[PDB]
Parts: sequence; C-alpha cells; structure tokens
Amino acid sequence: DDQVKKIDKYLYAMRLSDETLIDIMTRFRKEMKNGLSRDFNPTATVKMLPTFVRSIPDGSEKGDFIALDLGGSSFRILRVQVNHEKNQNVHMESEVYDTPENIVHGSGSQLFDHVAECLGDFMEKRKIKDKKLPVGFTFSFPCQQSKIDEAILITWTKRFKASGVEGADVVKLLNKAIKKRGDYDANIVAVVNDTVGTMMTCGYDDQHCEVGLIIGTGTNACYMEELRHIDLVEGDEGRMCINTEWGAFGDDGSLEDIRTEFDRAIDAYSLNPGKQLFEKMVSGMYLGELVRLILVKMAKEGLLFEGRITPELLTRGKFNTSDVSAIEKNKEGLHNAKEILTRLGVEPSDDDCVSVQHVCTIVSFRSANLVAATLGAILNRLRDNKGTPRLRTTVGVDGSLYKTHPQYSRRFHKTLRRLVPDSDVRFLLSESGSGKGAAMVTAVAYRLAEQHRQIEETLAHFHLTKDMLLEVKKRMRAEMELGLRKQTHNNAVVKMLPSFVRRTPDGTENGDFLALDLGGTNFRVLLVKIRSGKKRTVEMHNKIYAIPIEIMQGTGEELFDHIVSCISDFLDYMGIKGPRMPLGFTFSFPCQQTSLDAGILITWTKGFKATDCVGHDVVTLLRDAIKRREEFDLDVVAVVNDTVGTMMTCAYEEPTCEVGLIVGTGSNACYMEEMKNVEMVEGDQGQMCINMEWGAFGDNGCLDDIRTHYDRLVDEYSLNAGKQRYEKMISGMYLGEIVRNILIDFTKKGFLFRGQISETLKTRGIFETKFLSQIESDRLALLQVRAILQQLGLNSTCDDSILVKTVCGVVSRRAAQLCGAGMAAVVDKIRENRGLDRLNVTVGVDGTLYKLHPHFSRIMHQTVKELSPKCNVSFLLSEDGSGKGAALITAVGVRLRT
Ligand SMILES: Nc1ncnc2c1ncn2[C@@H]1O[C@H](COP(=O)(O)OP(=O)(O)O)[C@@H](O)[C@H]1O
Ligand SMILES: O=P(O)(O)OC[C@H]1O[C@@H](O)[C@H](O)[C@@H](O)[C@@H]1O
Ligand SMILES: O=P(O)(O)OC[C@H]1O[C@@H](O)[C@H](O)[C@@H](O)[C@@H]1O
Ligand SMILES: OC[C@H]1O[C@H](O)[C@H](O)[C@@H](O)[C@@H]1O
Ligand SMILES: OC[C@H]1O[C@H](O)[C@H](O)[C@@H](O)[C@@H]1O
Repeated sequence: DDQVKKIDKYLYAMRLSDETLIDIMTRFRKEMKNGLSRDFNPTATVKMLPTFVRSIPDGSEKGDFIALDLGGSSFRILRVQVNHEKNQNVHMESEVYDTPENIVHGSGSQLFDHVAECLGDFMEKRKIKDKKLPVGFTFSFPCQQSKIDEAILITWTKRFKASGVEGADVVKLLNKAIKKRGDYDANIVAVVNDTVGTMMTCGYDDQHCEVGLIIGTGTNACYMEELRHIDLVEGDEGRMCINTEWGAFGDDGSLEDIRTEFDRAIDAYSLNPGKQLFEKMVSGMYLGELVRLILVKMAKEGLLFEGRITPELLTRGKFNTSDVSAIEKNKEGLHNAKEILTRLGVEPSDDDCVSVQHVCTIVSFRSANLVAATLGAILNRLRDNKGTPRLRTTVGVDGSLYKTHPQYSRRFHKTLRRLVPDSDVRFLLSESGSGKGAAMVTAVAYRLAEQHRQIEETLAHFHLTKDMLLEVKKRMRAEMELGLRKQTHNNAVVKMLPSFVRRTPDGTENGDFLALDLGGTNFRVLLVKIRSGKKRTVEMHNKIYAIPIEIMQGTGEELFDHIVSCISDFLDYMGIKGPRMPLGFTFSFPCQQTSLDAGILITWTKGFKATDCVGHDVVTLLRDAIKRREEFDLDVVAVVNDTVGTMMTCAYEEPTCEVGLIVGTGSNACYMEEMKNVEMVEGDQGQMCINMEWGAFGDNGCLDDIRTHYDRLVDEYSLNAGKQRYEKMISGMYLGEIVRNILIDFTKKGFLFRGQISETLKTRGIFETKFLSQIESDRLALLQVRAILQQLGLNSTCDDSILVKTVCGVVSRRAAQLCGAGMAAVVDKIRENRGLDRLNVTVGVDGTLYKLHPHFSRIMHQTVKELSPKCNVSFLLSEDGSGKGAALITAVGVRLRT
C-alpha cells in the first residue's frame, strides 16, 4: 500500500478524476464546433477536416482493388477483392515493406519514390500490372481535401518528416514518382485517413458504425457529421465523415493545466515541438518515453534503483510502449519489469519493479481516460445530431496500443461508458486493418470517376476554343462575302438580303403610324406617334394577339385574315378613325425585297408553315386580306425584318448603332453595308441595311465539325430539318431541346434520375427559355433548381440538379460564344471596310433569351471583345421592341414617295 500510495502522490497530476475528464470533454466539444465553423476554422486547433466520404458501405461495392497504407507502424500494400465472387464478402492479400528512418526523415521525392517502388514490386510479384486495379491510399496525416482524389498534406505528425511534402497534393507527388519509374500505370482514385478506413472497415460489418478511432503510433478519430453543420462544405444535404485531427487538441495552450513537466519534456525534444500535444499524452509513440522520463527523475531523487542512473536509462527512446504493455501483464508483469529494467543497466530490486509497474499503470490509464473524454464529446455530438434520449452507435477501433496492451482497451471502454451514460456503445476491433475500408471508398470513388469521365467526354464536344471561334468568325465572313456578290449570291447559304432601308433615323421623322410585329413570341399590332423638333417624342401603344399553331401552320388566306381581324380589333381598341394610315409590317422571316414595300417570302423558319405564302409577296397577301374584309383601308408602306426594326429603334438615339441582333425564338442579325458591296442591288452610292438571315449559316455543311450528336438530333426532329442550323445552336426555340436530349442520354446511362426516363422528360419543349434561364440563375440555391425540375415533372435530387445546371450552362455558353463569333465577323467587316484602326459601334439587340438569360449576354459580349479586339462594341437592349424602328422606317418610306 505504501509505495503505490507514494507513487500516486508523486504523479498525482496524471491521475485524472471524472470531474476533470468531463471538463476536458466539454473543452473538446467546444473545439469541434470551432473547427467546423467558417469563422473560427482558420484558427481552430481541432481541424475537423472534410473527408468526402458520405456514407459507410452499403453492400453494392464490388471490384478488385489495391490499397496502400502509410503513416502507421508499418507500410503495407494490399490487394482487396470485394464481392468479386459469390459467398466471399472480401478476400485480402498483403505485404509489409521495410521503410527505414532515412526514407521517413529524408526528401519527399525519396519517400514517394520508395512508395512507387514497393508498389511496383507488389504488382510485379502478383502479375497484376495490366489489370487496371483502382488504387486507394490510406495516408494517416492531416490533409486538406476538396475531393476524394486530392490530399494536400497540412502537417507531418508522428515519425514522418520528409521535406517538400507539406502544402503539396500527395496524390500528385505519388503520381509523379510512379511516372518517373515508367514501369507501370496506377490510377490513384481515393485518399483516406486511417480513422476513415477503420470506420469503413467496421461499417462494412456493422451498419451502426459512425466513428473510426485510432490509438496506435498516433491517435485520432473520425465521425459522421451532418452536412448542415459542416460550414466549409457546400450543401445541407445528408452526412459526411469528418476527420477531427484531435491529436492537435491543446496546441493553443488550452490543456496546459493538465500537462505536466514530463509532457513538456517529451514535447520539447520531439520531431514537432508544440504540436499534437494531446496526442503526445496518449499514443504509443510517446507513452514509453513518458514513463522513461518519469523514472529518470525518480532515480535522480533516489526513489528508484537507490539513485542508480545508467546512460541506457538516460537514452531517449530506450523504454518503449511495448515495455509498458509487457510490464502491465497480469501474471508476468513484475517479472517482465525485472528483465526490462535489468537490461537498462540497473539492478532493479523487487520493490523497484512494483514501483515501475505502477508508473506504467498511471501513464497508460491517463491515456485511456483522455481518449475516453474526447470520444465522449464525439458521442454527445452524435446524440445531439440524432435528437434522441439515448445513443446507439458502434465505434470501429484500430492501433497497436489498443490492440496489444493487456489492460488499456478494458479501462478505456469502462471510463467511456461511465462518462456517457446515455449511450449504448459497441466497440468493434478492426481486425483487417484500414485497407478493407479504403477499398470500399475506392470502389465508390472509382464508380463516380467513371461516370464523371463519360459526362465530361460528352460535354467536351460543346467546348469551343478561341481558335475554333476565330475559325467560325472567318467562315461567317466568307459566307457574308458569298451572299453579297452577284456571281455567288444564288447558292450562298447566308443570303445577305437588301432591306431597302438606306439610312438610320436623321431626326426629321414625324407622323402617326400603325405597325405589325409578326414572327417572334408575340404577334402585336401597334400605334406609334413620333414628333420631332425642340423636344422629340415617341409615344407607343400595342396589343398582343394570340396566333394558334393551327393558323401559323394553316393556309396563307387564314393567317392573313387572322392578322386583319386583329388589326380591326386594335383600331377599335385605340379609337382610330379617319383617313387611312401608313403601316410598317415587321415580318421576321426571310424575304427577297425589290423595294421597301415588296417582299417575297423565301422560306418559312421557326414554327410557321402556312400554305401558299412561300414565293408570294407578303404585302400583297396582307393587302388581299384587307380587301376581303372590306372595312378599313391601310397604306402598307414597308415590310421589315425584326433585326432591321431593332437596329432602327436603337439608332433613333445612337449615331453609332449600325447593327441589329435578335436572340429570341430565332437568331439573326442585320448591318449597314456599303452600296458598292451590295452587288445584288444597282447603285454604288450610300449604304443599305442588309438582313443577313444568318440563321442558315451551316446549312451547306460549314459547321459540321462542331455540330454534335445532340444538334443533329434536334435538327432531325425539327419542322425544317437540314435548315437554320446555326440558329438551332443559339436560339430560344432550340436550346432546351439540346439540353433535353443530353439529359435523356445521361438518364439512360444511369447518371441522372435513377435511370428513369419519365414521360415528362420525353416531351419536347420542356426546357423553354424561361426555365433554362431560371435553372442557371446565380442567386438560386439548390432547393429552387430541384423545385423547378420537380415542378416540370422530373424526380430530381441535389446531385441531379447540379448536373442539370451544368448541362444547361454548357449549352447556353456555347450558344453565346457562337453568336459572339458571328457578331465578331460583322463588326470587323464594318471596321475593315471603312479603313479604320478601331471601330466604336453600337448593336441594337432584342429577344427573350437574350433578355432573360443570366449569362448569355455577358458571355456573348466577352466573346466579341476577344475575337474582334479592334472593335469596341456596345450592345443596347431595346426597351420598346421593333415598333419604334418600324415606324421610323415607315416615316422615311412615306417621305421617300415625295
Ligand atoms: N484515474 C486513474 N488514473 C490513473 N491510474 C488510475 C486511475 N484510476 C485508477 N488507477 C489505477 O489503476 C489500477 C486499477 O486498475 P482497474 O482497471 O480499475 O482494475 P484492475 O486492477 O483489474 O486493472 C490501480 O493501480 C489504480 O491505482
Ligand atoms: O500506428 P499503428 O500502431 O500501426 O496503428 C494504426 C494503423 O493500424 C493499422 O491496422 C491500419 O491498417 C493503419 O491504417 C493504421 O495507421
Ligand atoms: O422571339 P422573341 O423572343 O419574341 O424575340 C424577338 C422579338 O423581340 C421583340 O422584342 C421585337 O419587338 C420583335 O420584333 C422580335 O421579333
Ligand atoms: O495514425 C493515427 C493518427 O496519427 C496522427 O494523429 C495523424 O495526424 C492522424 O491523421 C492519424 O489518424
Ligand atoms: O426573329 C429572329 C429571326 O428568326 C429567323 O432566323 C428568321 O428567319 C429571321 O428572319 C428572323 O430575324
């Protein structure tokens, strides 16, 4: 009773009561919240690192894997087969590779060259060099990870200290070393901490496993946290394993009231002074050295060995944790103490053996007590997250100390269960090591990498490089020359049609005008009043009229009768009476004009298909319908494309506006060309607005090298197969169908919606301009995208929504770059043609996709700036629609009669 009692008093600060352990537990609860907080994480000692492992195994894992295991007492390489054969969950083979101190303490290159060489040997010996086995890496050090296949070393701990590795992605270092060998290929798909491999190994057997605990060379624990509490990982969805890195608890000085002179001494002379202070009071690397330090002081005070002190006793590292373990054995402990101490150079007495055994007891029991306190905090955290009175959970455990000391796991369990009386906790020893669990992570990581690879290969066909875009620009320019020249105009796909509008507004226009706006989303009738002079004004009124698809695709007589009925209504709606008014007809389809008021429809585009219209003068069609009604008369002065009316609407205020652009249902552009270049119209004086009809660019096969399988499908299923190919890669009627076709393919490949191609997904038109624009909105978090997808009729998850948003973005970004290339061609032609070093030009623009999409206009302006750097283009969105400009055109047309 005496000796032990006195030893108890000497090491009293090491004998922790439950009150102190509850205090430590509470401190650690606070650290865990600091490490998860976005605000305190940069200065949190307990890093709470995201692992990107979102679940314990579910039984679907299967495959043949390689697992590396580095940082614990032994470097192992394993081949793990999982459900690779019936009635064999797992099958493992393993090899330990000697890794001496000069490799662990040398350069990073030398360390990773060592790993790559042992891996080569391992694959060589088993002839698996050509199997393409996905590789998992258990690397037991704190790492910053933004994905499963990255592991940026934060700090070396334990025995390792290789230069050039802290702050580097060890997956890249390892890849580098393997490549340098040139001997074999290795696909490193996942990096995990050993706590995480332990939790996964144990979770394969026990579905309640939510914690992985290591009490070996070093000590650490991981646990399943809720995403809503993990501030540094986006999402509030589900769970994710957190690597606490609890060994650094106390590194800021918060456990200085628990630490003793011995702890300070072992810390000062370690590889990493001041760091991993909690770990140094607990793990196998340090407990025997803590005991040696205590014996040395005691000896110096004559409390042991009659003051005998040998140099062996004084040798750091000479008394290990295995000696502590042997000394604490029930029957042989004292005998083992005798032998061990005898080898120290002393001649220990029997009483010395009893004393030394008690010092081992106190050191190893304080460690067990400390880990019980920190693990108790994680269990209270899990209990709080689950929200129940009692906690049921399984802790997976590994580490030499826990596995080999004759009393530690028993004492740890008992203290743990006493500290957390509300939990029913099972401790499962991880007998297979981290490798099994690492393989389960590797199986899931490999499946997701394969799905990512195929998604990226599909989406890469929509990526356009700057050189490719310069080539599209060049092709547009060449097609513009083809359509303007007499010799080549008839077989040119970009028609470059004269509008007979020869100047922008000169400020003298004035009068009251009617206008029609047909071909976009809304058919409208308008009344426009323009007044010039002191303070010019424009006053406009309009009504929208529906045009059912049966009249858009019925007879020309029916369509024009319908337009005339709407005009009759609008005249009553406005109270218009009196002499017949001048009218400008915005008709957004390609027409061959012989003057401002005559336009023969060349072909239908978008969704129109009315019969007996193509090859007819549409002004004559309108005038015929007015005569059939025999009520009002009208003076149709002009037929205009919507590009041209949009340009004139903008040029009313801007002298630099010489270009019009539509990105709505369809896509097209117009611009002021020199009469000398307009070979199809006699005269070489002045300018003429040209309606490009650029939608048909590509209808001669000139964009076949960038059209995808999905563009081909959209055109093949369209109303005008083979026509308007460029427009079908850009505009609002067609982008949603490109997206829909990509989503169907991904759903069939099992990447989205559980492989379920619903009937909603098979319905054409679902990704309308409104919805595509909503899904990409920056200030719309997950819940709203899913809300939209679910609301359309699709069974979408958070991951589903993210992939849906990505696909939408790839398609709208390519449409905006393609539109940008065509616009870069037009502005450089104007610049180059006027012999200018720089051009300052305004483009009047309109269209629903352009107006509503969150990124299209920005991407498109950026593209034009990069592809035509000597042009400074300003894009001005019409507020008023094509109307103000159609009326301006009509005014000059009346004027030009006189
Ligand atoms: N909190 C503590 N810290 C350090 N040593 C302790 C502590 N509590 C008890 N001990 C010591 O642990 C030993 C008791 O071990 P215990 O696991 O409870 O029973 P057993 O004798 O079966 O191993 C005694 O040597 C006692 O002095
Ligand atoms: O440091 P140790 O004593 O080796 O214990 C910890 C080690 O246990 C082994 O079973 C695991 O496979 C390793 O991944 C782990 O690092
Ligand atoms: O097809 P949309 O989305 O309707 O866009 C194109 C249309 O935009 C309107 O603002 C113009 O006034 C119309 O003349 C033009 O045709
Ligand atoms: O090997 C057990 C533990 O040792 C150290 O504490 C490492 O920092 C940690 O990553 C690891 O899990
Ligand atoms: O409405 C925008 C454009 O749609 C189509 O591309 C029409 O062919 C064109 O004339 C019109 O400008």
